[PDB]
Amino acid sequence: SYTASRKHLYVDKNTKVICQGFTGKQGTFHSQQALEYGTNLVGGTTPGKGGKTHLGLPVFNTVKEAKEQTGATASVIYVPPPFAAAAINEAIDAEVPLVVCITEGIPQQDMVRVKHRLLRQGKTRLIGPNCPGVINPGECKIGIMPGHIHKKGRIGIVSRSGTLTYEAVHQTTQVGLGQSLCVGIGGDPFNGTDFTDCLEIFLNDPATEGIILIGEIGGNAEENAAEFLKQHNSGPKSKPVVSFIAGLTAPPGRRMGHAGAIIAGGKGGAKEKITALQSAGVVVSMSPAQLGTTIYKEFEKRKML
Amino acid sequence: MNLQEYQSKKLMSDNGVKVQRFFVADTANEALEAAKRLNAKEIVLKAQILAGGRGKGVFSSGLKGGVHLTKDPEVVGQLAKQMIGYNLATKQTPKEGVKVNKVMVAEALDISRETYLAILMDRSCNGPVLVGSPQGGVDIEEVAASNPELIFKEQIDIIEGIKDSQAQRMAENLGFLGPLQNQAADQIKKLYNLFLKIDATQVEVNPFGETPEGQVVCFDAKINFDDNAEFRQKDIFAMDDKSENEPIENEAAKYDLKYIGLDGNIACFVNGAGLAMATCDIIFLNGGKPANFLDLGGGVKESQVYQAFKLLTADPKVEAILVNIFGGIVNCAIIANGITKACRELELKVPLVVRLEGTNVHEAQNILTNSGLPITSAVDLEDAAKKAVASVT
Ligand SMILES: Nc1nc2c(ncn2[C@@H]2O[C@H](COP(=O)(O)OP(=O)(O)OP(=O)(O)O)[C@@H](O)[C@H]2O)c(=O)[nH]1
Ligand SMILES: Nc1nc2c(ncn2[C@@H]2O[C@H](COP(=O)(O)OP(=O)(O)OP(=O)(O)O)[C@@H](O)[C@H]2O)c(=O)[nH]1
Ligand SMILES: [K+]
Ligand SMILES: [Mg+2]
Repeated sequence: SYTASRKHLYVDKNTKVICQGFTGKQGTFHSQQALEYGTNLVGGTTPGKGGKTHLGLPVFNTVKEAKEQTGATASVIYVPPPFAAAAINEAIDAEVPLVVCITEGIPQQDMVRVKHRLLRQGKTRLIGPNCPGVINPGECKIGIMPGHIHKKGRIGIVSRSGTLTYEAVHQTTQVGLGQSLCVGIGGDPFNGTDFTDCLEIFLNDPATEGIILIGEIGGNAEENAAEFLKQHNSGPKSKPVVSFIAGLTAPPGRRMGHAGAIIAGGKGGAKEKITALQSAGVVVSMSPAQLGTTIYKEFEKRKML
Repeated sequence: MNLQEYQSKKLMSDNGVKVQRFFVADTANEALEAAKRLNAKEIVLKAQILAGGRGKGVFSSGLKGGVHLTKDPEVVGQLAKQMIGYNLATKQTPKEGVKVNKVMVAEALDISRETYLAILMDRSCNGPVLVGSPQGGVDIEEVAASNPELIFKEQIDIIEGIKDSQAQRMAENLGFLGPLQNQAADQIKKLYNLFLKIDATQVEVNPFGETPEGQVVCFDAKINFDDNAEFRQKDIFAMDDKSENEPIENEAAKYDLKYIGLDGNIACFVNGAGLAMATCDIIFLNGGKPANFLDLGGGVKESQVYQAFKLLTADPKVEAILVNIFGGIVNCAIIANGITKACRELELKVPLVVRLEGTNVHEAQNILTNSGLPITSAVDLEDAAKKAVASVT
């Protein structure tokens, strides 16, 4: 159903992207950048500007329109928090295969409703909200991550954070390994794509030979991921998975920046997440500075270098 | 965000949920007079702080227990005098407790039955979930641990809303008998509806009780409001003091800086929540004690840098500052210039370790270099960590 749309996560050179809230400050700024990176940003939408252009690209009144006219298969949203949920819903309505919602601040209840909608359809895959987006290095960048630090390669990266993901990407390029696909699923408690969604893609992607999973306190997506890897990444051909879980020193009961990073009612602590992943054979880098070197050693041990 | 118990109880009361009659007081005399006004058989006096466990907490005044029952208005006054102005420490506050400025004087009711009831956006099943147990008055975690069986849940379909059947079912599972089931179901429905109305991520009632007289009453409530919903919960967030906030944290917030104090001497500030957590973590892993978590957000302003610095050096406990920034949107140079500029304007007194990476990084490093300031620039995060720890040994 919805799990079917998991494939839409693997953006590539053929992905045609439209920016919702195109003429807004964020949409405009990141759109110029997507353009320069080489993303196939083919237009955007904003109500009332259909038939106009912005940054030399066509604008359409509705996502429906933009999609039909441009053949866009992906949409990105930078719209302010109060209006972001409706933007997601519009993309889901227009059946955009992939929607990336960067916007931080969407009320959790709005996301609970968007999730209700999302799970009862199989056309639209949502990445986000509150996330940096997704990037297939050298092929397609949708979001706000710095393109230059990414180098097409062999590591699939899925992470609940933004900048900590950048460290990991950087580390992997410094050890010369590169990334196959990087998906920031965001720091919100309710979102459109979880770790398992990405792991599934990574496990079956020939170009992904190793995986880095970056997590943090709050929720139990890390635990679910561990359960998933225990079942699906066992066997002679298992891919090495390396992880770092942030918040080992986080105090209980405090939102740690991200809306979803909180240890509440005794649940969501980092240690348990690390333990769970370890039992699933994931090599957990105790230091966030050593993800690149840990995964490199794993490739090395398996003579995959 | 959490509001004080008296604020949460009024919201519930305003929304048809049954609570105990009460008045709020900020002085011992006012508590004494409120107790007389209640004209009740028995009065419950409760220190008002956000942390739970008040019932077993201790005050810096020597008083034990943050929740007391007494039949005498004068005792209410005497107890209150040992509360207002003092610090209440509980298993959920730090040892130096929290200052109590207000107390609730409510009408105590006899409790015939105590059950646990909560409504939360459950991260395990992407929707509101009714969580309940006939074993109330205790920590839900313990019941979960000891008797997972006594825990009941009803997943609610956000679009449909709570169904009569779910409410009735939960009412039965909580142990309310026939004549009261309906009353309990109704309250559960009103609680669910209130939960939604106010953008709560959690409404927890423990005990969700029964009195000998046949009244279904929410004796204690904790409501966690979704901070992301402030724009549409103006009136609710206006009630938030920020008074229990460690001062440093409130100053920081003013400048879109998310600070979380920890117990340590190595301060740090990073852009991005995961990185910020990872930064406190790596300090700890290298034998240091991070003084705080601080996320700058995504749009670093030399202002922020400056305030971040002003605020952290404000704290005497801080013996060193680790700055870990990974530049992208805002290139590292603008950042280095902010670092240097603040260094000059504040005359930093503790050692500073800076680790920048990302966009226009080289230039930024030249900035730090050409600045002539005693700023240790680290090779990477690990290095930044060992060096910052080295600084306070
Ligand atoms: N009979 C009676 N007991 C009450 C009433 N209100 C509170 N109590 C009791 O006062 C004692 C301490 O209060 P609790 O609410 O359990 O304390 P707590 O769990 O630490 O409170 P939080 O700080 O909200 O977590 C318990 O034995 C309660 O049952 C009331 O109206 N009547
Ligand atoms: N952490 C802590 N709790 C205390 C202390 N003194 C009392 N309490 C708790 O505060 C609550 C009220 O204390 P008291 O008025 O002494 O009542 P009590 O029923 O005699 O409590 P106990 O001392 O446990 O037998 C109870 O839940 C006590 O366990 C103390 O020094 N430290
Ligand atoms: K209680
Ligand atoms: Mg005692």
